[PDB]
Amino acid sequence: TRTVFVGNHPVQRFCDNRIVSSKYTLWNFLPKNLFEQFRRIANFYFLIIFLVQVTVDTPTSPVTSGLPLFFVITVTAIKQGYEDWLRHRADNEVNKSTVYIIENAKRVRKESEKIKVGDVVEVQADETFPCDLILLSSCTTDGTCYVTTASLDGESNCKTHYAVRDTIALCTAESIDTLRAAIECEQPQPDLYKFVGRINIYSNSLEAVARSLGPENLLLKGATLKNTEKIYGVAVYTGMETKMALNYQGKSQKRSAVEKSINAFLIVYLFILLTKAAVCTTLKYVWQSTPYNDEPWYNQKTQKERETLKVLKMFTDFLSFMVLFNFIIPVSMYVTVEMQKFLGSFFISWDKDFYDEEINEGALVNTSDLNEELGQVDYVFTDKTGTLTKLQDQAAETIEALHAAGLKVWVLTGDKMETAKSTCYACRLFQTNTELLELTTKTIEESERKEDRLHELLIEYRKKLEHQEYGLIIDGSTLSLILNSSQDSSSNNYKSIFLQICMKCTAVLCCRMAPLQKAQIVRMVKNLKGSPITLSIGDGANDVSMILESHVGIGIKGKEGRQAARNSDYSVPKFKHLKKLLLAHGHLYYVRIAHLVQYFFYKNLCFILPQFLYQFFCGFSQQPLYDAAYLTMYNICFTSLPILAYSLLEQHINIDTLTSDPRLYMKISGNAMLQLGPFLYWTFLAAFEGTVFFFGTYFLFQTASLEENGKVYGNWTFGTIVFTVLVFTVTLKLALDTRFWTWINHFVIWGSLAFYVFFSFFWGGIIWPFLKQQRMYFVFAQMLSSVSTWLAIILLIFISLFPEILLIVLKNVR
Amino acid sequence: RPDNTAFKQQRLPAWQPILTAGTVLPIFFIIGLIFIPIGIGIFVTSNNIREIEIDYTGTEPSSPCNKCLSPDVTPCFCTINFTLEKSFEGNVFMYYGLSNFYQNHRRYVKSRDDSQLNGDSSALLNPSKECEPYRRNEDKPIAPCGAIMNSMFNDTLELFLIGQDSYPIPIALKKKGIAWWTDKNVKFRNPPGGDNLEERFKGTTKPVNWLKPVYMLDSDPDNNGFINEDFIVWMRTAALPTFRKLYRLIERKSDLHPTLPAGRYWLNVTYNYPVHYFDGRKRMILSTISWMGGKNPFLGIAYIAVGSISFLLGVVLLVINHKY
Ligand SMILES: CCCCCCCCCCCCCCCCCC(=O)OC[C@H](COP(=O)(O)OC[C@H](N)C(=O)O)OC(=O)CCCCCCCCCCCCCCCCC
Ligand SMILES: *[C@@H]1O[C@H](CO)[C@@H](O)[C@H](O)[C@H]1NC(C)=O
Ligand SMILES: OC[C@H]1OC[C@@H](O)[C@@H](O)[C@@H]1O
Ligand SMILES: [Mg+2]
Repeated sequence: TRTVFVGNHPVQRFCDNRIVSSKYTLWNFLPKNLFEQFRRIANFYFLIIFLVQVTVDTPTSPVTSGLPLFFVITVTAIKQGYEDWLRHRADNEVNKSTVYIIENAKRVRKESEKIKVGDVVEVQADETFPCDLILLSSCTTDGTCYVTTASLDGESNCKTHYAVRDTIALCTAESIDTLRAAIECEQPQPDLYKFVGRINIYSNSLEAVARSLGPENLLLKGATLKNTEKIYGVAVYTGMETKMALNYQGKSQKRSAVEKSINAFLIVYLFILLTKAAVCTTLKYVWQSTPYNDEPWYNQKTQKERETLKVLKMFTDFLSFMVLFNFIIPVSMYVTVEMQKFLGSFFISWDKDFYDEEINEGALVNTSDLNEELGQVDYVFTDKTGTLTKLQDQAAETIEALHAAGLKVWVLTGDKMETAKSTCYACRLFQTNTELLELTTKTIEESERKEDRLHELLIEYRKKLEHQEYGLIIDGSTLSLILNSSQDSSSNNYKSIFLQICMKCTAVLCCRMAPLQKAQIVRMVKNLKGSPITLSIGDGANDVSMILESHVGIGIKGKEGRQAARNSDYSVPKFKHLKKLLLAHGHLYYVRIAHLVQYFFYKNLCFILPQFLYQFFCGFSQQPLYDAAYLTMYNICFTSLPILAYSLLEQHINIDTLTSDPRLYMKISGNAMLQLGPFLYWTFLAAFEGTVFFFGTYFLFQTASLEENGKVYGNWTFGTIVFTVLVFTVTLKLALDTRFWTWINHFVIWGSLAFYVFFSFFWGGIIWPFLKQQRMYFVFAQMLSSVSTWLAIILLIFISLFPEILLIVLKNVR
Repeated sequence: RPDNTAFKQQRLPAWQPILTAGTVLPIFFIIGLIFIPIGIGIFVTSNNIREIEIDYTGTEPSSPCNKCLSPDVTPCFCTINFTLEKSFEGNVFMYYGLSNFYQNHRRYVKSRDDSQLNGDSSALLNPSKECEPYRRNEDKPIAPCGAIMNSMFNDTLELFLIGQDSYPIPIALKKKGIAWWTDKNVKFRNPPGGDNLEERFKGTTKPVNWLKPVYMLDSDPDNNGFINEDFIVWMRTAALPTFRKLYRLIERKSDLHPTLPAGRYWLNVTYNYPVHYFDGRKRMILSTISWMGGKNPFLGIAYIAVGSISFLLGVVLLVINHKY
């Protein structure tokens, strides 16, 4: 029970009036961001491979793993810290606002963040309240003001609050100074409808007048003040304690369904890498078991390397293959997954189909980390008053596209039951011939009578019936019996029976739903038998708890307030703009990053397979097949652009034919591209190709001469014939998967094949003084000086693209 | 907004190719039609090439070159008779091969000083540290440091033709011209300056296993040190455990007579290089070449097995998609 003083003067333990819609502060950014970075199995593996390389002495330097790691972690930290600095500016244009105050017989004008509990604020018509005021007087007599909390509890009507009879006659800011009162309130609670306080205005001689307060006097925060000149409140709750800010649930870490697949792919490539490094060490020491298979008198060991303990070289030999095959687990796919996530979130801001003339602004992007999971939603938990409403422009022809695409639209509101049921009847969510299963408080006026009907309409009424035949209707009173009272009775769990009628009905409508009961519905559905990607598109301050609880929460830039367009991930200034955000922007955003992660493991398993098969023809001595300038340039220079320019400006279904046709959305639904069927085709097509690059060059090198002058090649011409077949095969495997050939896909696909052929002809061809090796001097200009090496490179590029081509003739018919 | 450009609105003009099944059937046929005439053109070429490889590593009690698998007095000697039933027509190329010899070994491939073999005045005296074991002896820096240069192949293979008389006529082998033009005239250079090569190597020593220093490899000022063909050819690692390295070449005669007339030949070798310690073979290989290289039937039987699996898959996929 806090005691607040009227004029903040006598007749400090309170929070500060401030809004925090961001995640990181300035102190807990690194401790909190890094932890979010190491949820990726590749940032953890490469921090262990770097920590072992700094405590033991290995033939490799700690810069092979530390340099990439400390670049992926500072690239995804400048974007996560910049995208969250903009959320520090959205709250800056609201906290640093203007709100006047009767400080000392003078109408001071502080900011909306410098208000302290116990100072007489004043609000003007149409001005929302900055904090939880307590009406002390209204301009007019009768001490009554009209407030509309259409954003706090979905109710659109005008509520009428009362003043304090002891101060109805106080105005002009000069009498408010002669007011000595003590307000004993209740500690801030989220009930939103209860309140208990006391006022004990102290007169000069003696006055114990105690006009007890109530919910009729408290003027909440976020409720507009309509039809009144001005008022004179006395702040009591001051932000983060206001009843509006106690119904926020708390930010969490949102990661799409593709960021969870990159970790299921990184766990089968962590066993493909510990089986390579372990099959090459189990064999490297049965091979060396012969006395003349190590130290064969033509290469002898140094005195140092001869004394090393054999039990420590079995470990540094293993750890030396992992570092040789560690390209299999790409950490250059995180520098491209974030460069594409940041530069692709601009197509939602730049879209002109999201521009609202009468508010003069378009879509928003609060986070780019979920672009790819807009095209993967299964449930959409909308709001009624303000977002669906008289219906809006196309809030009924948009619910027909969300039902044709296979989505399930639930209307979670906070208004009346039937009044809401009407505006969902109106929106054509409950058609005329749709058997309504009403679980409201109008049919369940008991505690046990619910069970007598819960299974009376599922075990015998719903399954024994289809789509439009039945639709549900619930409340906030009844839904508390199914949730709270049903956490003990587990013989036949209510929540189990109930949660079967919801996944069997066309659409559901929940009325009188508190701000923290729309987050329990979004949580019940997030757990049932899978991981249904849930969306939540609201517009007020009661839809901020179901927007922080869904997989991707949209927010509407409405008129009431922007409390949901700040705690959301995106923000369209209309509900009808959701058909183009999911159907046309989530279908492209997903198919672009689902093909960038399929092609980033393929890309690198064709690279390191021809280098693991070499160890059988070397002495298992972990000798790289390729040059050293070719290993590092592959993932960054030779193969990095063609896939970037694809994941950014490639539309495999025209963007004008997936907005109209809404059934192409269920083609990709369920993580179609990153499943186990498409994964076993990119992994087996990369072990079939990586085996054709090597064993197609191993059979070509049985000639004793590959040119007309009878000259022999070394091991660096063997490695650039397997690297030239490799670059043309992984670059022409994307030129075959491309359906949108912009002028930027013509310049990076043929400009990356004309750069490997120009860099090679240039890197080799000069005696570089700064190098200590000069081993690739003319390995490329001579490799291409033989006719048998051309006919052999154009036959291994076709034997490798035969699967990808035969699949185009079979899969592309019927 | 006023940013409704073709790029920002995702409406850049594109190509959008529809790779259907009805315009890919003429592919499997245009391929199988230009791969069978190739696989057949480069498969008869790989057959007209004449080649003979005689093994002389001993390891056999009835092997002429077995009397010095472990000789008491060096140098050894051994003659081996082969028979050319069909004379060699063009200019032939004499090789030498080695099995179980891992020149592509991490601890071996990296055992050279590429800046020292390039005429660097400073590297000649203080060689690198990668050629460590063979980097210094007698407190002096080995001139060709490393293992790749210390284990140079040093057998002396000579050929003779047993003419109509019992006396054999030795065929002339051409030594110079067997190393990449680039890595002999550019990449392999002698030390910086001097008149005679015996000086440029002052503070250097000869490799441990060699008999004569690098400035006495050959009596040809352009084939003497660091540019010796036999040396430049050995220093190019093999990429596999069984390799061939060009040794000599037998220019074709100005007349029309063959380069190696059919008959009985003598291959008398000075057995110096021990290759049995590690179960390695050692052979000689004569051969003629063609635009394609040597005798390898992989490209021949690979262009037909890929140009004739298409011509078929192009038909089946034209009879199954022909029902409709
Ligand atoms: C110039 C010659 C160099 C010769 C070097 C010879 C000596 C090498 C010694 C080797 C020891 C280590 C040296 C330092 C290593 C640097 C590593 C580095 O900078 O990583 C930066 C990252 C990651 O790289 P990675 O190759 O994917 O390796 C990851 C792997 N897991 C690993 O173990 O390490 O990579 C990325 O961050 C990916 C960036 C993707 C975005 C695309 C950028 C485009 C760049 C420009 C492309 C030009 C293309 C031209 C096109 C022509 C016009 C069309
Ligand atoms: C070739 O080898 C034979 C083996 O009898 C030996 O006389 C000599 O080294 C060579 N013979 C001639 C005639 O040059
Ligand atoms: O037998 C092993 C040989 O090692 C090197 C050689 O120069 C001699 O010192 C010695 O005879
Ligand atoms: Mg609302």
